[PDB]
Amino acid sequence: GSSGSSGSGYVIALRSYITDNCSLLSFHRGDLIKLLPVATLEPGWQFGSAGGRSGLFPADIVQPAAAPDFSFSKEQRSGSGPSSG
Repeated sequence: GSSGSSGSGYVIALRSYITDNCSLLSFHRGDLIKLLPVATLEPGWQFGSAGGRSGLFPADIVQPAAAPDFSFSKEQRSGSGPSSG
């Protein structure tokens, strides 16, 4: 039963994670890591791309960030104006 009609997933690197392997991912502080579609992952490990290379980076050095894309949507209504505190 799917509920989340829309789907998003963009995280930014908080610190530089230099790696000397292929399996892992190498990126610097700020390099946004696009969350790629994966079947199953581990409790703490993440899977995505940071431009051209793909690897597994820790979810303890990255933070979530709004998506660079914007999907049109109804114009929410502004605060009517509550009288009673």
